[PDB]
Amino acid sequence: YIGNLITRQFEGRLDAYYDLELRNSVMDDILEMMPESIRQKKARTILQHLSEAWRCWKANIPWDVPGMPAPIKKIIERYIKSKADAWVSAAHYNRERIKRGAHVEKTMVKKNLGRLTRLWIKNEQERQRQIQKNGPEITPEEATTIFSVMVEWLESRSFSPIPFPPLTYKNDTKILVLALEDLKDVYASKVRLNASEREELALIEEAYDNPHDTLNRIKKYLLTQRVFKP
Amino acid sequence: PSDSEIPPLLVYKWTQGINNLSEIWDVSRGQSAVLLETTLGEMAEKIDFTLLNRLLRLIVDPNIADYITAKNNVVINFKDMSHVNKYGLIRGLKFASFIFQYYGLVIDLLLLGQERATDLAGPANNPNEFMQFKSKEVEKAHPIRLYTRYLDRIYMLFHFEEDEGEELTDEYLAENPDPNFENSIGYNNRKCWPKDSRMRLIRQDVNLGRAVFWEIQSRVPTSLTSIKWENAFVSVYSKNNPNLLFSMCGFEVRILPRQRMEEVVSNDEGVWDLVDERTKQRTAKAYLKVSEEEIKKFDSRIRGILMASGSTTFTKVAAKWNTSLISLFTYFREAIVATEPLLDILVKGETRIQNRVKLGLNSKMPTRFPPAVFYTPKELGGLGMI
Amino acid sequence: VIQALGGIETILEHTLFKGTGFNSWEGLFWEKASGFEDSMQFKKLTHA
Amino acid sequence: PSFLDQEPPAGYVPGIGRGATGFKTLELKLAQKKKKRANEKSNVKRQFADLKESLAAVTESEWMDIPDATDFTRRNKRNRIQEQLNRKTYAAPDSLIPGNVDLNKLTEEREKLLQSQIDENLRVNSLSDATLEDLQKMRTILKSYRKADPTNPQGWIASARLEEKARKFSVAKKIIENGCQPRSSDIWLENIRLHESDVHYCKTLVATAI
Amino acid sequence: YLFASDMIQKFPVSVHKQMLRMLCAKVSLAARVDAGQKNGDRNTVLAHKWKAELSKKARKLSEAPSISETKALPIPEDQPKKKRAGRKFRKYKEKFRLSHVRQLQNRMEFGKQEQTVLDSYGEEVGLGMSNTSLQQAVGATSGSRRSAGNQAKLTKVMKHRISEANQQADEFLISLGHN
Amino acid sequence: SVLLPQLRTGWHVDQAIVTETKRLVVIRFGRKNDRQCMIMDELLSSIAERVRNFAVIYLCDIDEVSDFDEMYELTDPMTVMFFYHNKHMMCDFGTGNNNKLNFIVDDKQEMIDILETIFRGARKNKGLVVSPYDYNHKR
Repeated sequence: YIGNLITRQFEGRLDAYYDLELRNSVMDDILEMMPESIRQKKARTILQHLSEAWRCWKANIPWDVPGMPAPIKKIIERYIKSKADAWVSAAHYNRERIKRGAHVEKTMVKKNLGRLTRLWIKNEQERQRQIQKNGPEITPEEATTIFSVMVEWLESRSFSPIPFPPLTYKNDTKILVLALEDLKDVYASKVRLNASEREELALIEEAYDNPHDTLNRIKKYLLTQRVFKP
Repeated sequence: PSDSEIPPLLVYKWTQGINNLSEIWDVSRGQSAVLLETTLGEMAEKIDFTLLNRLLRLIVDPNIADYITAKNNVVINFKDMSHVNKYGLIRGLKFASFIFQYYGLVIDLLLLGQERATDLAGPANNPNEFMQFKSKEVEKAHPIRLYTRYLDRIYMLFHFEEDEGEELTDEYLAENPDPNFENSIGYNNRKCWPKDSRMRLIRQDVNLGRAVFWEIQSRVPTSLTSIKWENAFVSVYSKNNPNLLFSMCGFEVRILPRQRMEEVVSNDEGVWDLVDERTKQRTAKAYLKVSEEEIKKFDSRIRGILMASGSTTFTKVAAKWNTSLISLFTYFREAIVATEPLLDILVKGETRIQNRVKLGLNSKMPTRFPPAVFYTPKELGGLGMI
Repeated sequence: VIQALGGIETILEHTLFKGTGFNSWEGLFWEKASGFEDSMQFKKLTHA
Repeated sequence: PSFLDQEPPAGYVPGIGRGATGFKTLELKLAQKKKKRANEKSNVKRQFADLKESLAAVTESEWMDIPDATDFTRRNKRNRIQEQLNRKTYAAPDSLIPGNVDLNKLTEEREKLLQSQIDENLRVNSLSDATLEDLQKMRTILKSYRKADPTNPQGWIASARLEEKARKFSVAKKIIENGCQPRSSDIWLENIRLHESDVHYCKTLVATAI
Repeated sequence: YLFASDMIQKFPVSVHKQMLRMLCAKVSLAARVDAGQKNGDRNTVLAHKWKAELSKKARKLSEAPSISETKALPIPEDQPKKKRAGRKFRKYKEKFRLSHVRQLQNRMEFGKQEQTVLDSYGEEVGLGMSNTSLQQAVGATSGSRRSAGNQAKLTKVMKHRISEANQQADEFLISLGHN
Repeated sequence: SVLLPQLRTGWHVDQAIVTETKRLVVIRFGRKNDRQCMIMDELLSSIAERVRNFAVIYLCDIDEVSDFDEMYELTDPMTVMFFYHNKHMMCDFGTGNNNKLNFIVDDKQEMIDILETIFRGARKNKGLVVSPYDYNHKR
């Protein structure tokens, strides 16, 4: 401490680093191999290609590009491999830390959610895509054993099937009310309304003001509409 | 999840339901009992529609079944990502619960079968109450005695005599030979309770447990759901084990008969005196505790309060702690005073929020902070916090 | 809680209430800051 | 960035030009002592190196034609929409004051409008109970109103039924009997209805009204 | 039979729906050439152009946008406030202001507990002064004065979709009415 | 990093401060090899296009230019500093040092709010500004 003070009198892994260090390594190498006359004008576009490749990996979009030199495409691929491995590994690494109660600070709490939801949605998509190939796993001999059980249960119970709600029905009003208010009560504690919530309040309100018209609309949706919005 | 029973009232009627049936407590000749807790695993996620449209056309006219079946495809979007839902169920739909419940009504019928399910429910003319029968003969006719399903989780109670039990366990041991006595490696004890109140590991009772879970494992196909020994808890009451252990909702209950109280016992706050409808005496004590799940949910919730607020008011922090703490005291009422670590976490978390206020006023922190600041009502200007 | 702290008075000795110059606290009311934060968010404002 | 291209310095010191404000043998022995010390005492580039060596054969024309940029995920459009949607918000209508809702008046108010359209085609449990001091304000006002008229039984009945909806039990039943002390039949019709609960006393009030 | 052709499934999935409608037409016209060609001599060279248009226009449908130049925050400098109050514009901002009754929720009476009513989730929703000092005792709440200007109303897109759905539901109920 | 220009002499710094009247001048003093210097370089590199109207961001190396080291007392791998009309600006961040900047800011919006608030308070000649965020858990 003393020596440092006197000289100054006479003079005066981890998720944060590793990613930026990958960008810097790859950009360093690519810029080194470029001819220096065209070098700087392309460089920003190359950075954009790295960003787009990462955004496409985060979307599961395959990122297939029109004509490109093969070695660069290989490089960006291997980069996506390493940065992906670190992104997922650190995403799962921080989550258990949040579970234990250790302090990861804050922005990590907020980002870890988005990362784990990208991962969760990927697991769901791979689940269903492998359910394309192999088809349903039930098989007829097992579906038989399952279906006889319900058939025998409902026949033994002497159960009459539920009919379709009639155009003229006693409790329609008393079913609309209980339905609509259960969509309504979400907004009763709010002083202010986001744009969508206000639209939904318009929907419930017209559903009260025009009950016959909404009964007809619901019933036709039941008999008819097979296609729905995402 | 019936309309008439609040889940703590459910746990109550479940314990009283276990006692009110005849002579499970006597071990005098060879008798024992077993509880299972098994989550059905992937259930709504493995729901398959080609089976649903049929099972629904059983219960409902086809136009509603077709609507319900096609309404689950849709397309699913999160920002960039999009996938059509072919396989699993979307439980964000208002009617999903119905399907889910109805779907469970299938699996309940593979375990119980027509014969025993008719004994549990009763005739359509005079169906039974939640826990009842008509004659004791119908109770004792089948090993399965009490059965419930709460959403995914299943509760199954068995009463065995050596005649019946020796058979079942000899079958499992026979078809899964274990010479090294490894049945007790993976068996899952309840970590909350001390030694004397846990499940003692003895070849007889463990072999019974794994035999039971091996039978019921076989009863359900693997296409519907996935039942695994890891998610399951098995309690055995016999000569060796005085304790009947289960966990319903967020509660953990142990049960002792007054008969076996000789093994070391210490009274708690959560003590439930249980009364047979005939002797009208107190034949059992059910001790209560809070689960390690919903204690850690409370940890993570007060953590969420002190984290997710970068900049908020002080009265919002006080009101979030008031809400979450009112919910925990309100649902868990008796079981809290019996939990040491939950009282400890309460004491830590409250002073911790007070520290978040203090660090919000000034960076130096005080020596002592008068409590009338925190604890006066909101109308007098304090935080109103409890 | 009010009586544990000594009553309203022992609480008001911990505040600026006597500075407000009011003789009695009966006819007084607070303007909530919750709603006060709402009326400011109907203007067009930057995140800062 | 014009000044970034130019690059003349002159002989000026930087601090003074802007008017800036501020808000050897022993060294050789220490160097030899550090030399006494140091004498006794990456992977990424190894991974991507064999590829950057394989960039060598890319001709200049292929470097010159690289498609400049592309937005695959449509991030811009979605960002503009998600921003357009979140801009403003709103204020919730006054009908959302939660205490008002009761189901009966809404149903009989509704099914009649339904049936009318078809023919044309052819207290809450949630509120906190009243606070003793508010109810005390009620007691003072109503006390002033009963002291206003000893006669005019309308007041007595009013202070009876309002405190009844508020509290009732002993208070109302005592007040009514107090101000019932004769001609007007209404204090009796009310006192009978509320205070009775048993036959004999019913008859006792009836006979007095008679 | 077309959706299984070569000119459709050789392209990414997102383009399929637009290629059918784009290819089907070019098929029809081709047939309408084949009816007019004399049997003795049958000739192409329309289908060459018509593959060119389809393949190229498909590459274009798959090409995705160019990148956009980052848009800037305008400037933090405050601007002098401008005022107008009409019959029209007060009617506009009626959406955007706290009404009278809504303002009375924001008043906490000094010294005594609020009226709070349980929300659907069970969390007490305070309305502080919104009910007259006498109305807490009786519990009659109030009607008071309801502002009809801040009532929720539909967006332009939703309002025609509702009405359309209802009008077609009407011809549906008629088709079931006579049958 | 490539997005932001670098200042290779003290006179590029000084003139960069002098020639710009209407928007803040934001300089990061630090070296390319440091860990904390590249992070604020990325953060500031994303923000530069949004803010180009009311502020501009530049880069300065300590080894390239050692002249300002003693005058502003530069320690720690990086210091961000804010200049308006040749006047060193100042804001109390809770870090106890109202001068310059030290720690790595987390979110873009929090740093844009710092720039916006320093700017707005700078137009009024106000020397000290108060950030909406006291981060002093960092320093």
